[PDB]
Amino acid sequence: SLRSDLINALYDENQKYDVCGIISAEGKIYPLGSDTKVLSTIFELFSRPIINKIAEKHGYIVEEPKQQNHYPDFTLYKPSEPNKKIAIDIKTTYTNKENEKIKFTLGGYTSFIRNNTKNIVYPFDQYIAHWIIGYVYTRVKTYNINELNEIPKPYKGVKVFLQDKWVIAGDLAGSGNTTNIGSIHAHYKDFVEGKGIFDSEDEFLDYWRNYERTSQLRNDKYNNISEYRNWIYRGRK
Amino acid sequence: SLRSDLINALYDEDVCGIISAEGKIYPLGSDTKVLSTIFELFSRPIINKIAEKHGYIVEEPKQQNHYPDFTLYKPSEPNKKIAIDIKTTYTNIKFTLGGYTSFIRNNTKNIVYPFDQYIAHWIIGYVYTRVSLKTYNIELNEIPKPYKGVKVFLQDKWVIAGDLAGSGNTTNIGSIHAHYKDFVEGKGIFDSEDEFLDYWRNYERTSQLRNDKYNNISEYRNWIYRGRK
DNA sequence: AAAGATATCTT
DNA sequence: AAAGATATCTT
Ligand SMILES: [Ca+2]
Ligand SMILES: [Ca+2]
Repeated sequence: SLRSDLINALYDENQKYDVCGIISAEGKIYPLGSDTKVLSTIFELFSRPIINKIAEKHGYIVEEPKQQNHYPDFTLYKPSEPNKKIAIDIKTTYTNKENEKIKFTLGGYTSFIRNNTKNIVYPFDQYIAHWIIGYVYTRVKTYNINELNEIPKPYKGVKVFLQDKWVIAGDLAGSGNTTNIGSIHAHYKDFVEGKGIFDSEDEFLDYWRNYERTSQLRNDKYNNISEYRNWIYRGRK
Repeated sequence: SLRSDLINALYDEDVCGIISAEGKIYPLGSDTKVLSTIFELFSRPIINKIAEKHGYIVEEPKQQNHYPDFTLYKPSEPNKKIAIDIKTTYTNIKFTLGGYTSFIRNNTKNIVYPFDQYIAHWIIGYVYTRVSLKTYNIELNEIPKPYKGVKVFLQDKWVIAGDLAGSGNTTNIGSIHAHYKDFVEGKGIFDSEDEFLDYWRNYERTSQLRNDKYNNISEYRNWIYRGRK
């Protein structure tokens, strides 16, 4: 499948290469800082050619957002079937020590999942899968080409997984003012395996479509999956 | 001085990719998210070089949502610290200049050292003009750059601050909306840093609230006449 | 505009 | 946890 091939190619590339700096055309190399804003940019850039290669191998077109502030990082589709599009989005978080619990912010809950054309490259309904490539890294002068192995890398270990967004979605927000879905707070294994909390993608969608932006508003409705299932039991009242 | 040396070093000092230790190069994306990361990484060695030359220790933040990107100080003068923060935008200008509800209202909020320890707050602002999914080999000249040209300036934060917010839910100060030249020259709107700070320390978050207080510099000045009521 | 998206972190 | 910072762009 595209999905096993992509997984395999990402896992592989991640093991065979370590990014250590940005290079100028004149050949000066600048090292990397160890902030997730640097590492998410790097990981996104490192992934693009792999997605592209595996996509070509299966006849999919890859499109990236033309405008900024649009989901997804990559839309793949076969020209023959334009309405069965796949959304791939890259997410990153850090760990201080391998094997700690991690969590991701999984995108806004008030944009495309509530309004089919808000902040998304194609209408939401044209997508049949939303995959998350998640990167987890353990956080840890200019140089010349002759020094590539000498530059200190700003991370100790990097792990990557591909999983469906609904599968790893949690029931608490990942951010307040920017209203993001929070993922499960779990070990890396759990993301790989897909040990989430929702039973279907329909349940995930109904929960985040009806989630209220503040706890004073949520106090009356639901604040987690068990209160949501009770709320549903009783007739959404 | 440190400031003229840094400005000279920045003007004096073109990135086309990230490189792996194995020598494969991955090209650069087009979003400002990519380029803000690149211009910060580009400036760190410059800043550190100049700083060293003038006897200043440079410190980056440990926590990821703290200001500033670089704190510079002589260990002999620790309440004469300098804040340098890198800001980026594109042209096919205005900058967002940081929150107005964190350290300017609360001395230790989201800042590496207490706000009172800093004697200057410089902005290095990069402006790039907007214009591959293959990897390259150490082919550098064949790699497409995602930008057509880049300009940089160093200026004091108060001189280029505007009077309209630069963002809504993340409550940022907006700069003057001006030509590159005006930022270089420092053709701002506030009379002093004292006025810049009092305007932003009392700026209300929404238009509702603002409509009974002030929305721009003329209205703030009239609010001062009124007795800050 | 002014308001709210894009992504992730900190307490 | 919930809420609000970090940076910048879009409508
Ligand atoms: Ca994305
Ligand atoms: Ca900064």
